[PDB]
Amino acid sequence: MVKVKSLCTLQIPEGVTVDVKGRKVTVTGKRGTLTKDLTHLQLDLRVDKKNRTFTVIRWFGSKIPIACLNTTKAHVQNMITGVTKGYRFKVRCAY
RNA sequence: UGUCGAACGGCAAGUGCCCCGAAGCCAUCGCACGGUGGUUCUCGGCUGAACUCUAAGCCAGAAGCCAAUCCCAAGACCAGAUGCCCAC
Repeated sequence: MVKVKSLCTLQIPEGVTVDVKGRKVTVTGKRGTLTKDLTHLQLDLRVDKKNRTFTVIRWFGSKIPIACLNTTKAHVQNMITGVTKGYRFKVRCAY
């Protein structure tokens, strides 16, 4: 029924700094800044050191509690990347 | 037509009949007026986990509902505001 699988980790290099305050994430860089919200079941966001590691542990787990962990992993890396690299969007037409 | 002696003037015909008739009332027979904000689902879609719309994070919008304009109004008992004032 219920089990545990693993833990999720992200490294935070120079040029990017992440907080943990009110369990929310602040990521800044040298090309832009962005902050948002990533709450979910058993998903308590705690950043260990200021520039060491973004860790998000859950203690319970099932198909739904575990199909929601690594989406914050999909939504924390692009915080750290967009503040340094950024992704451009292009649009075309025809006539 | 009848009728007051006859005109004048009326009157009777439960308003004689007729033409016109203000006022009032009234006609899709006349006339005026009745084009507003959110919210969500269909849905186009975003990120991507475990590649796509959604499992969490999400814009967006027709109706829809919801208030609002509108009609009623505290037996919703208004410690709403306010005017005025007694005897004992």
